[PDB]
Amino acid sequence: MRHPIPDYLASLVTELGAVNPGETAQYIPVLAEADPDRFGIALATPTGRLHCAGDADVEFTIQSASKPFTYAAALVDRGFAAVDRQVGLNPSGEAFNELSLEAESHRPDNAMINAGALAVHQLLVGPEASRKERLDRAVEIMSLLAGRRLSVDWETYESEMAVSDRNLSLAHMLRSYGVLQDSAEEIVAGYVAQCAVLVTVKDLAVMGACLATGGIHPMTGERMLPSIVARRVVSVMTSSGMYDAAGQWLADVGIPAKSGVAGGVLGALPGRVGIGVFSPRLDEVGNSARGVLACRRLSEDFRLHLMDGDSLGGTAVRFVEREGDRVFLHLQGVIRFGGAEAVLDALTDLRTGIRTVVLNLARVDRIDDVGRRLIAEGVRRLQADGVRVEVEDPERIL
Amino acid sequence: MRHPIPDYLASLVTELGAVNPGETAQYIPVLAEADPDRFGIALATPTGRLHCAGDADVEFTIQSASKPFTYAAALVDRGFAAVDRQVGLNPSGEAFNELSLEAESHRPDNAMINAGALAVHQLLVGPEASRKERLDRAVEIMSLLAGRRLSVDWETYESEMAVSDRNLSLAHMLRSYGVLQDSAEEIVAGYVAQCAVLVTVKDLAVMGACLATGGIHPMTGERMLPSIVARRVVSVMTSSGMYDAAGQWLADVGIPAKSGVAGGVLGALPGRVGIGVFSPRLDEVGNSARGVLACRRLSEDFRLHLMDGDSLGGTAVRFVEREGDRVFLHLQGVIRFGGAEAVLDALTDLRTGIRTVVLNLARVDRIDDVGRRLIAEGVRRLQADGVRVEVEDPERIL
Repeated sequence: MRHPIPDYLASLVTELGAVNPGETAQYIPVLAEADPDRFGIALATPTGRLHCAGDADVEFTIQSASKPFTYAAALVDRGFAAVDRQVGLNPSGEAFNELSLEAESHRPDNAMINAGALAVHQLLVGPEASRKERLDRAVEIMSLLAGRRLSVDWETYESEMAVSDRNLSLAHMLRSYGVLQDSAEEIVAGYVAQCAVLVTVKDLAVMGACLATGGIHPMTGERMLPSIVARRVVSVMTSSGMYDAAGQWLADVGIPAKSGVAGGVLGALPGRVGIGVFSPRLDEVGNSARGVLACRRLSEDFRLHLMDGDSLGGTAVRFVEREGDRVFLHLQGVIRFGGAEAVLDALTDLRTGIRTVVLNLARVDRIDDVGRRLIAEGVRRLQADGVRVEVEDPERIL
Repeated sequence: MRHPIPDYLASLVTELGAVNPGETAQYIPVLAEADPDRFGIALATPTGRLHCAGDADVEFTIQSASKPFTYAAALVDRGFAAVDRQVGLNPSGEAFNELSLEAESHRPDNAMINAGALAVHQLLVGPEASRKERLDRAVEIMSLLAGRRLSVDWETYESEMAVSDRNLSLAHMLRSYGVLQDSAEEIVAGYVAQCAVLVTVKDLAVMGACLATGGIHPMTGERMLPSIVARRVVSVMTSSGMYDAAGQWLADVGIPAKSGVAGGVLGALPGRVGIGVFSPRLDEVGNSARGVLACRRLSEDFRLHLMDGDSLGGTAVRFVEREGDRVFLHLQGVIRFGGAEAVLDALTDLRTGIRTVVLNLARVDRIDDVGRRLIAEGVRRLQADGVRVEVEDPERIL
């Protein structure tokens, strides 16, 4: 049979694509004259599947959707303390208010607004890095997560640099407050090239899935980012991604996201899927009209909402077998707190206060520090009850 | 053996309880003179387990922590449209700004601030309900989720009604804008009694778990609230619960929560656990000092963070058995989009474009509309490939 999801997506493309409201970004010709009759969607699963429909392979500048990735890179290269001194965590609109820098913090509100993205770019490789190093670091982080060397679209870069007064204003104000060290023109040039990196709806979905898994690339299984960093990026995408309309967006859609003025929308739902949507025309507030619409649909039709709990739980225990004098305990899935707690419940549910317990981890896909420590503790306690515990773990995961 | 979690909690009580910073709510004697040397924690699992430590059974007025429950009740009794006309979804501080009502919305920002809670109380049973009916509706919803008839502490009620000018101010302003219909004194009296409902750290954890499961009581498995309503309540708890400090709180703790001035903190992490914490002394912004501290700890030590994905995923497929001419497909766990998509992948991964497929749902605990529809579609498609599909479902769940 054929997989039904890509067909569901194809339907959305036809339904939502029946109309094309809004306008393309007018501030530059390349974006203004862009062909508006394009619309693609792509969903990437944590296990490596990729479902799409429409123009999911058409390249377009990523723009503001580049902010979470450069932020992740900055956190990795400088540490939380160094980045947090220059970039806050308070959600806010794009409209700039100097009073935000006058606060004892002396830092732009968050990493999703232009002022915050400039401060982030300045932090990219280190205090002594060159303009070139920081820019390639932006491209590298975005390429590593997409799974392919990405390129900058210089035509857009140049068109944008010709009308970059607002960003130069933000960078100059930041320098006066000490948030930037290098020149305003330098940091703005890096941020604008960064926004000119070309990507497809599919790149965004893959990229979003890396974030959704805690930093594990779905296609290779390799760890691209420490999980505490992905956790932070997705948190800020949630509280600030859709600006001051983040409250209504969190309630109505529940999918951490960020949109770009070229029509792209990035989505990352932790543990479930990465989303990528493309559609040039923007609504009254600058987000892709249909891109935003498509997200609300995926959320409603499939219940892909942050507040919709989906967890392993007690299924972490494949089955308990009381053969005779010994108990066989088979585990499975991605064991984190939820599963571990359930496995601990199973052990406690045995009267050992049975002469041998065997822990089978063959069906387990992985386990985090929380799960290892918790299960390791349950073993110590079992043994202390004078019970023999043998952990049959093929691929040493414990 | 003994379960390790309640012991971990006991340690936190001893560690965090080594100090007792802040002050109790000074606005009234009953809260001001309350014994500050009390501290309890309780975690409720989706499966019905309840781990606690310290003073988790000491009663205290729920206060502001009552807002998400009355909001859930209002949504159930009036429908989303009627409630949304009077209560917004924009996060904001407790400080009141009339300009928020002057907006074309003419409604307080959200249901977690006093102005929003008053508008919610007014909606409780219906347009013609009596003061008594609405108040008992507040107590009923809170009791149904706690699992026991809860009582109002009239000593607190009276102490609070003697100094209720601020709330009377908010209610009177709301009436001028048409958000309230009944008298200011009436709605304020209901809201204040509502805040005087007595609860324990354990009631909050249980109550929070009902929200965390989509409205399923963990102790009975019965559905107390439609899932779309729980989804909404937890969404607003996330974006507005911890006021304008919700951005830092979402990033640093990642647990949807709401605190009360009596020292209580309510937590509800979708799909994983309900939290209840109690500790009288408040920090500079009105939240339980140690209560807030305890939450940050549970989040860091156990990774109980909203942005930390934990899902069934491919584990939804217990195992695929190709006997000979027929394939046996066994499913398990809570099948929602994530699992269903994985089951669809399994079906597609069969070359049917094998003469019979058998779907075993014995190990499945439940399945939502999204999972049923998706799996039902995979069956239709399999059959269309000229394949025989027999669904062995004991407890008719499909």
